[PDB]
Amino acid sequence: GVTERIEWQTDVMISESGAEQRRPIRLHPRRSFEATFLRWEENRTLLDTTIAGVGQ
Amino acid sequence: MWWALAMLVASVEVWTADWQVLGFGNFRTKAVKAKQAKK
Amino acid sequence: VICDRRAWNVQPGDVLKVRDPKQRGLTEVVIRVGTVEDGTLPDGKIKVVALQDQFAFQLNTFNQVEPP
Amino acid sequence: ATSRNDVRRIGYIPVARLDVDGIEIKRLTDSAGVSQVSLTFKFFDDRRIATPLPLS
Repeated sequence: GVTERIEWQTDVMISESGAEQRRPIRLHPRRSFEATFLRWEENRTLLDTTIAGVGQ
Repeated sequence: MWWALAMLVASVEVWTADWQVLGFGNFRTKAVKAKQAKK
Repeated sequence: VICDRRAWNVQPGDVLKVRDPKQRGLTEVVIRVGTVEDGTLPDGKIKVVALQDQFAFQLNTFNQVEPP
Repeated sequence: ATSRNDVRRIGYIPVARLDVDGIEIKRLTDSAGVSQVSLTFKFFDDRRIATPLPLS
């Protein structure tokens, strides 16, 4: 399975009596992706070298 | 009364202190503030 | 007072009326606005330090010593 | 006008608001297929009445 998350930021202020306030903080949500990588036999080496080079 | 608003941080007004010199010591009457030198 | 974006224009020294009749039982009092802590783009709310009504000058006593 | 035996359910539709900020979508395959999600809805009543502060 492949996991993807679409993240907004939306602060909500709720009073003592439950009265609520609304504020979207991100105009366009920031996007993140995830996947499980299983590689070997010169594909593991490719992934390792590329990821070590990129880093951040 | 801006002192009263300044003490808005209090935990609730008696005081006991000496003064940091101000423009009181008199040698020239001033019916209006013309400021003054300092020597 | 913890406030949402309902008093963003309110500035220290302003005046407003607060009412909590069904929990604290205070009867619609008018208050003077003091220190205000405007919020960031997150967290929304503004903290308003407020003080009971102040007053102007007026005449009560007749203290004119009128030296001789 | 309908008979009593003319309905599926009378399910409630209260005022709802999505709970979590970031949505986790599990893409078991490409967009062509399985993309299930686990939304959470917070049902309440919106109470604040906006009489905008005058003389801004």
